[PDB]
Amino acid sequence: DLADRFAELERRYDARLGVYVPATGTTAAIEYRADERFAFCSTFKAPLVAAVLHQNPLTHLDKLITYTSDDIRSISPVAQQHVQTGMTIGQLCDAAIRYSDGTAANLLLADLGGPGGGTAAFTGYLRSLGDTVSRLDAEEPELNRDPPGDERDTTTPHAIALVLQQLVLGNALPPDKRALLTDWMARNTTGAKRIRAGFPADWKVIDKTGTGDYGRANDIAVVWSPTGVPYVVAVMSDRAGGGYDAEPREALLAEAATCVAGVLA
Ligand SMILES: O=C(O)C[C@@H]1CC[C@H](NC(=O)Cc2cccs2)B(O)O1
Repeated sequence: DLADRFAELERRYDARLGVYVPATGTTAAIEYRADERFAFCSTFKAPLVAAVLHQNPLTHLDKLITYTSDDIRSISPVAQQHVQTGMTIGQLCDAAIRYSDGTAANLLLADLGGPGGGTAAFTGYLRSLGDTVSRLDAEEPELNRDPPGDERDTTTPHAIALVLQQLVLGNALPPDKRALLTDWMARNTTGAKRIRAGFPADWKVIDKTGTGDYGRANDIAVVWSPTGVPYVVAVMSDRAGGGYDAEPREALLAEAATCVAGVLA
């Protein structure tokens, strides 16, 4: 049973694995711990970009955001090199998705506005998509500090998969905006050893990764079959039994994805 093989992975990596592939017209759902909470980690940066796209005309992408060295409080591979010049909103969306840029994320949260530096607004966005489970309670990097059993800054594989489904493959965004989210995810630089590593070369993979404490490693993806048939793959993992500094394990996600591709191909 596919469920039994996921349990094999949990046992072998001493991990908790959560999987959701939504059903389609020609496939069953794949569900494993799909309604258990897992930390978002950097995965929220993809729907965050969708929020900003949703809320604004595309001309907003050209708005210049200036910030300081003092705004670099989290892993920010792009923003930390542009403190002198600032970055447009479009550049931040790019950085947030393609390089998990945590300062870009923080700036895009402030862009949504309102109490919580934008965290309330973000969660509200997910609520507008039908998601009553997910919650973002802090910015980077504090949103990573939540220990197991604290529901702050968590989602479920089921919730995040269905959010991604609506954003990339559904009608949550107008198709021009959707195209952007998709293109950015298609050119991600962080995802080569996760879901991408588990799918044959003839399948297309776009994704957004996340890594945190307690061995947290997530990847959410949209994949296209050699036929052009698209599916959403959400894979979430932690290794919390090893403590706050348990090693995150990309290969766990890669194996999970391989098992998923075996079912879908
Ligand atoms: O996209 C990825 O997979 C990596 C990305 C890096 C920035 C974010 N991590 C943090 O800010 C702190 C961290 C804890 C443990 C590792 S990095 B995010 O959650 O993950």
